Amino acid sequence: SVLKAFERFTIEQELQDRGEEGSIPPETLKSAVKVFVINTPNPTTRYQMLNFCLRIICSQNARASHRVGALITLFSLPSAGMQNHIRLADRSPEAQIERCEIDGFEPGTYRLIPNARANLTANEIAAYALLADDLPPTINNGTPYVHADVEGQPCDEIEQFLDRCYSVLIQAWVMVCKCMTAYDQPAGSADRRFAKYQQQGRLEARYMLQPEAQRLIQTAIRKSLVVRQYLTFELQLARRQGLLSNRYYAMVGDIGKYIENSGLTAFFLTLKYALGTKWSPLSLAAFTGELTKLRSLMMLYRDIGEQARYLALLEAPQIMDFAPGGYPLIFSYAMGVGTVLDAQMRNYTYARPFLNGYYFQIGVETARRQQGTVDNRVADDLGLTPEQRTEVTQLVDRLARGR
Amino acid sequence: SVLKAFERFTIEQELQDRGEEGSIPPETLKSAVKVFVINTPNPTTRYQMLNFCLRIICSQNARASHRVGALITLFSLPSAGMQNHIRLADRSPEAQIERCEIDGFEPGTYRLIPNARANLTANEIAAYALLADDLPPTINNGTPYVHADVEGQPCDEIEQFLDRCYSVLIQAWVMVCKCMTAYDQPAGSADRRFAKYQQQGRLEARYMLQPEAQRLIQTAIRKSLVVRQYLTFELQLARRQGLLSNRYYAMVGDIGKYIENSGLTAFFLTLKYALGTKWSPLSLAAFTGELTKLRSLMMLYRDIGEQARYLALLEAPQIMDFAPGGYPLIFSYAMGVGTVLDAQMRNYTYARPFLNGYYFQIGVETARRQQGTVDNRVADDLGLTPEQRTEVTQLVDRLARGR
RNA sequence: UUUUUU
RNA sequence: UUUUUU
RNA sequence: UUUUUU
Repeated sequence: SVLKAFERFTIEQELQDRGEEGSIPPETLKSAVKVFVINTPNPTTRYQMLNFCLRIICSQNARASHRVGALITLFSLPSAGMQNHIRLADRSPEAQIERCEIDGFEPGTYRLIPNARANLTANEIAAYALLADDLPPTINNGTPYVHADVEGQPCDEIEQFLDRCYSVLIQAWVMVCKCMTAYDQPAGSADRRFAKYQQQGRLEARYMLQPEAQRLIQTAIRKSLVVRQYLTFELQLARRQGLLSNRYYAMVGDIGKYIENSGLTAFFLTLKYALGTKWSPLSLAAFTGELTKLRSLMMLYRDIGEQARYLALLEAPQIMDFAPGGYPLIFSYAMGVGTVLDAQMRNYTYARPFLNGYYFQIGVETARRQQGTVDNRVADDLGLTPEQRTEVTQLVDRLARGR
Repeated sequence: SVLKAFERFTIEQELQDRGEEGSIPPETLKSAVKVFVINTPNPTTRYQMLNFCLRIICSQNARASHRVGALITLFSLPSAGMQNHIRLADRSPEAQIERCEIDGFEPGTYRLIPNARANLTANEIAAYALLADDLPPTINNGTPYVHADVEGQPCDEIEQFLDRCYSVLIQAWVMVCKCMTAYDQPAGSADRRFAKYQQQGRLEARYMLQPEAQRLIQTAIRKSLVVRQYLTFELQLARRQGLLSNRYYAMVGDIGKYIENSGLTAFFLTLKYALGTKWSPLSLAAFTGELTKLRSLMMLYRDIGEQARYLALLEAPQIMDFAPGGYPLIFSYAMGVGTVLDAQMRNYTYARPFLNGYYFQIGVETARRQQGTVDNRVADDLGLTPEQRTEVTQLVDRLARGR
């Protein structure tokens, strides 16, 4: 009937060439961003570079673009040829890299030596050195390193530098998974994930970061889109990798696994919990108007281009389509099943005003009732007899006590 | 029988070459609209330009065309090369852009310097400067900025300008979604949507707009078709974009998602709620005379050219075809189901005089009765037994209390 | 005719 | 809109 | 996250 037309209509509303678009945007005011490169593998140079960039991260009065450049440098230090990695950042718009080359710091504290190919102004060095010591008062020692001793210690061996740099890089990395989300919340979530890598040994607690620097890195990550684009490509490259790999990319991918779906949490939780745990209510003939939306949304996520696993991290209009408000009722039902099945999900926030309490209570009661609705054509694969089905349901009822 | 002829007839009534017409209209009295361009990326110049345009927005005695030009300039400031964007506005009729070029304001408050290529009259500068301070008495501080301090503060760095300009642009943008609709209503709807972006951080509350300026922008958007055409292309371009994008177009698309279907609300709500939630009544053999109309309307919306998602925003005769009055009875039924299922829809207005109360009450009773009409050939995909169907219906009945 | 919602 | 979890 | 066993 006309229902076929309605279904094709609803899908067509969701296929307005939104998924794949490999085109540039109209040009926009860029930001002159000054970035520095270390061609030689000198470990002392890169160590001083890491310390300098971390200083600039906490530079209180620094220009935003200065923080962007310091961040991009930081994320690019581990690379052998930093020229190539610096090049990749420019592949995105909003990138106007004033790529500079410094063979190394002067024997002064943070005084710099520009190289012949890429030079700068004397006022540049003066302002950068001024920016080198602007540190938050809440931070106790001048260094963000909590141990407050290693920053003084040098390293002339590539191995020691690699360990220190990897540790600091993962320090910064772990904060990404909470970028643009629950920033005002103190570090109640990352420490578990951080401590895991710590006792994995692939992290070092002897070189760790103070919480204030952590939150400053959080702020810088949110404020600067350039670093966001860079983190995207870094992670996209990491995923495509095989088993054998270097230390750094291996760690990056390992953390990125659950870094990815930082958003869509409502969507993923809803889809999983509802459309999987289909006991009683999913067939109601009143959820169709949202099931069509859900199917279209799945098609969207498949045909975005596999980058959708980073939609929240890359603030884009697609989230507005991936919105629970589009499908309030199935959302209510899924929240109902989740608040019963998991224990941690109880700690999750579901304060969307459009939520229908009626369907929410429907979900809760279905979860606490249908526990043990065995009978399926799938169930008969095991071959159990109906007497066995009754036995199973009764056994569930025995432990149903303790509510 | 003849019924085939009737159906083809009714569709043919709806296919009079109404959908796609890439042709110009007969020429009409245009409006000399004076617009200004800033080729250099100077941030102070563009900041002063933004302040000036916002002044002219609230210019009480200004010529309508003056407000049109100020608006178009405002919407075009973020672009790198504003020449190109100014060119696009002229692609529509009713566009007679007196495109002017000003390298920057004079050291006076708002005194202007025209450039050699595009000059004007001295009386032009005099009148524009006079128009610069005409401000509504209801506005407290001279500036529309509620904080009333940043307008004095300068900015010589492109980043600061970009942040300020984006914030102001979204300030203006969010009011578009209510253009030509519920204008007399105070800002009871936009604040939720605005505050969302605010705590998204992509907006800044430190630079926000007073409600009077908001309503003046509303008025200007309604009165001037040129800005409407410009907003259309801006949004049409935004939609076709891919994942990676600049800040500004990303925000524009993100808001435009639900900016789009600003009209057809009756149609979309009706089609969704009725033709989806088909429990009892949809098959009645008395809704056919409107179901044919509905199918034809769906074909119209598909074959308009995907721009139909902006039919209300682009006041066009097609709305008169997309009229509930064409299909009063299915409208009654859908309003009936909606007033039961959603809670917010209760706040919606459905005061069309042609509404049949009988079918409305039919819809209401069907919604409150058929809740839980499980049995479908689709329902059997889950494989539940009729005993399970009775269990589900009874369980719904248990929570049916609380009406 | 247009009036919520996300 | 975004808010756990691994 | 990883923690026996053969």
